[PDB]
Amino acid sequence: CPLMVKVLDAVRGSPAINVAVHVFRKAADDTWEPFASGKTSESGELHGLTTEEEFVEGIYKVEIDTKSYWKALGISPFHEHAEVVFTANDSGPRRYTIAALLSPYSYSTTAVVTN
Amino acid sequence: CPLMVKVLDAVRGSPAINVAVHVFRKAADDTWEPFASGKTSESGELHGLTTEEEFVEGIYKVEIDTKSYWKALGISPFHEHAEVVFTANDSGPRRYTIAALLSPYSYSTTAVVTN
Amino acid sequence: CPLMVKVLDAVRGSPAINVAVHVFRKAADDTWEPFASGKTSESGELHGLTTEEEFVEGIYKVEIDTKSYWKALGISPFHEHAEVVFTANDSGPRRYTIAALLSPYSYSTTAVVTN
Amino acid sequence: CPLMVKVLDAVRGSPAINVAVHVFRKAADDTWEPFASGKTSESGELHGLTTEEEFVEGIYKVEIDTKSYWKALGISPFHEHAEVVFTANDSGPRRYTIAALLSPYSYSTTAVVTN
Ligand SMILES: O=c1c(-c2ccc(O)cc2)coc2cc(O)cc(O)c12
Ligand SMILES: O=c1c(-c2ccc(O)cc2)coc2cc(O)cc(O)c12
Repeated sequence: CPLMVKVLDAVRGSPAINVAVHVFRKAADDTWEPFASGKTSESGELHGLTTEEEFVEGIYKVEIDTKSYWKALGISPFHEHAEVVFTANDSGPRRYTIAALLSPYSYSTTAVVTN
Repeated sequence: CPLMVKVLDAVRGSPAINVAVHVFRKAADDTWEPFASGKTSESGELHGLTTEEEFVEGIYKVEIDTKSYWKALGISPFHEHAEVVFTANDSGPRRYTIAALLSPYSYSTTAVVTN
Repeated sequence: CPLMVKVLDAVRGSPAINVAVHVFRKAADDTWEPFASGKTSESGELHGLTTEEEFVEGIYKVEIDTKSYWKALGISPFHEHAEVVFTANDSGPRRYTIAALLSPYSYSTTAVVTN
Repeated sequence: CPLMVKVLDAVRGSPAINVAVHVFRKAADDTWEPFASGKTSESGELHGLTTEEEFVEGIYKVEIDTKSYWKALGISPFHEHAEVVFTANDSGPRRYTIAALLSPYSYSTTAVVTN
């Protein structure tokens, strides 16, 4: 698992469950092309998006459908989604955890990069 | 003024109005002594807590009554308050803005230090 | 003004000065069209992006060039930028403050919506 | 494990390792009495602070020594520490994760409450 996504809910104090997540990689004509997707589990985690072989250096976008999440809970949200855009670099072996903390009118995102 | 507190509500996307704020200063005997207090305004800001003459070097505590805020909106929050503890003016007089962003189960705090 | 952007540096405890900000609006053909741009001031604020006449209903994107900011301070950051995407003015004209708090491997964004 | 603490570093994009954490419970004379402590592991986590039998309803404080952490990395910090103060309540079976995201001049904390 070179890439994992974890989503938390700051209103309820819980994992954010069944949140749709899409991953894109930047193409040479500088358009975004779909790469991987899924929904967060009961622990708010999304595992198995990609493999070591496929996850090469490049520019990636992780888009989290926060609007549909808040809509399901009956709470008015501000953002259309949360986008996280980064360059993946080989130095040594790497694992990426993209964590997002969600509120209706705010979100925070951090990258935890290990190995 | 040397010390200002600004509080935001991450659920409503608004200033957090009428929030109680209590400031304490550490004495020589290592106890917390009452220093200043007030309520946030319509803009979520609290000005005029202290003066340049009064705000000497020391360790200060700013305690924001987040629990009473959430409860008056019908929400039972996780935290009792948001507490910020810091050493002030140790390389000379500065101006401090203490900002807090509030959610029922989470908060962030930042300091902007100038001059 | 209808739209203001404020950027803070969580490492230095200061406004984030000279930060590039680009605003886009979604067209009928679903592409992003350039709307407005500017640089944050000494206070980390960007005022005067648009007017009440120009800032109609739609989906907007605010892209903050966080990478160039960190690089000029000698830090190689994780994210390419901080991107905020939202529907504006759909229940009538409002005033929007978009705040971003920056760290090399993390950022938070909040909206304060009034009037 | 009814109570776990997890600490992240927003400057380096990593677990915050070897951070001292102290837990207190509020006594009837309203003084803070030490309860449990330890240091975060290589994954930034602190497990085994207490047991189901000992962790009764009450008011608790978790104090994270953020200042010593930043000092070890050679970076000037603002806060003396991060304090998280909450009421533990029995409803159904509960697990508490107190997560903290650290920057030199800012911190965020969230509670993830499960089972
Ligand atoms: O710090 C903030 C924040 C802010 C943003 C993100 C956070 O995590 C915390 C506070 C929001 O609006 C402001 C508005 C201000 O006028 C001054 C500020 O310092 C802030
Ligand atoms: O809460 C977080 C955060 C996190 C993210 C943003 C914040 O503002 C605060 C914490 C990051 O990684 C985690 C990773 C975890 O396994 C559990 C968590 O609760 C978190």
